[PDB]
Amino acid sequence: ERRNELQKQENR
Amino acid sequence: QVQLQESGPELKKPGETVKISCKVSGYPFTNYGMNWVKQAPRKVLKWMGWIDTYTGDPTYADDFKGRFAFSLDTSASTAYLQINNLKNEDTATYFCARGTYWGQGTLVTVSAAKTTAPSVYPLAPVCGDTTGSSVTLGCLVKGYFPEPVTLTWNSGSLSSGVHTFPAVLQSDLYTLSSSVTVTSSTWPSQSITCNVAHPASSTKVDKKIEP
Amino acid sequence: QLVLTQSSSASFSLGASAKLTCTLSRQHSTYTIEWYQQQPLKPPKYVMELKKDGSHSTGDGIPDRFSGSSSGADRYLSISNIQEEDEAIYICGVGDTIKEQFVYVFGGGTKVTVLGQPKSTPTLTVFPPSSEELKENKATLVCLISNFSPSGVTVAWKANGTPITQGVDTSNPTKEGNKFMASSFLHLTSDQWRSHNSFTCQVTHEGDTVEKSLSPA
Repeated sequence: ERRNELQKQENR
Repeated sequence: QVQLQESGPELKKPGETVKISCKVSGYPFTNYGMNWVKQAPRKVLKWMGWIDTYTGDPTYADDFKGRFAFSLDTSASTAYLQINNLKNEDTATYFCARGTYWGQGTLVTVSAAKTTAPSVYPLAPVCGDTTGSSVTLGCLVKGYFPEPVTLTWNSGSLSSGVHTFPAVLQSDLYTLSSSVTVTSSTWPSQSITCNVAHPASSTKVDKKIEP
Repeated sequence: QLVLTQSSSASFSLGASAKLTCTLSRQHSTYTIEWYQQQPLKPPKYVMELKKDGSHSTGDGIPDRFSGSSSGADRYLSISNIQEEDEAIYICGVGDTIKEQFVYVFGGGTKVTVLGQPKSTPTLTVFPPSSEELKENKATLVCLISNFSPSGVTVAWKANGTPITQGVDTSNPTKEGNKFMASSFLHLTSDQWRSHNSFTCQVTHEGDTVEKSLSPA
């Protein structure tokens, strides 16, 4: 559940 | 309701070490990681890295390896940033950011120069003066360091004519001025004084304006 | 390299529509960016998330006049019916993950100026050195300039009608509400103040000159 809010799955 | 409250300004000499806190309220602390951002006087925001608020696993940006350390106090919903072996270039405002929420910032000033309490002088009108309807009075705040000074006038109150003119750094120290405009029959009738507060030197100066 | 490109500055008239550009590098052109707004005495504020298809989602406290759009590697912040409160530096940000390794990057930012603010002549207030400061055998003369627009000024000192440059420190014009203010100080010794018949602070704004004087009498 927890992660960096700035982390977007589409940006890999 | 969501708020990230950071510790106050810090004045350190080079080679010293500073510890900045970021108190999280309004959401579950361990749900989101905490980012740290640097904004040097240039004002360009710079990502320093982030920390997992459960594990305490930090990730540092390329420019922030070695001297920078992120830590937690999960129980207290507090994130910390520690900068070791300080340098002049570390003079910047430091932010903790969830991403969509940001802290107010913490100004870190790296200087070998001592904290100086300001000299406060009253500013009143000249010899041949009849201000007609309204009279203007000021307070000169000279030779202080660093720049966190805050002035309050409480003889009239609020924005009666209270103008706070930003500081200028001549030679070693900073200088500021703040004025107040009141009715010509309120001064020198009803007493007027000003309160100067320099938090870095923990002082408060007060000057009564006389003609 | 994960690089974002923006303009250094831009100006718009009040009520117009501002389109700001944030450009993703050749690779990463399908990446989602974030927009932040930064006003002078405030921390940055999240504006929105903007995906490759123009899809956007704004933050809390963000008015309806803020919207996004995208082309290829270009991400646009559209501000409709731009207000004077929308004067700020707009910064974009982008994240990237490699092998479970998160990295975030900010752009250089775009300073946004909103025009149509009413032109106003400066008000000069000159104070002589206090009796207290003169006991330290020092003398600071204060020139307080206020209520002016646009920012562009020239501050000049005069003693006995003769220009004084020694001991003059002038501030830059700083925004204070819908106008500007600035200050200038003239540091002389005591008796240097008392050996001159009057002192003048001149301010030139839009070719017009405004001046005030002090009398050691």
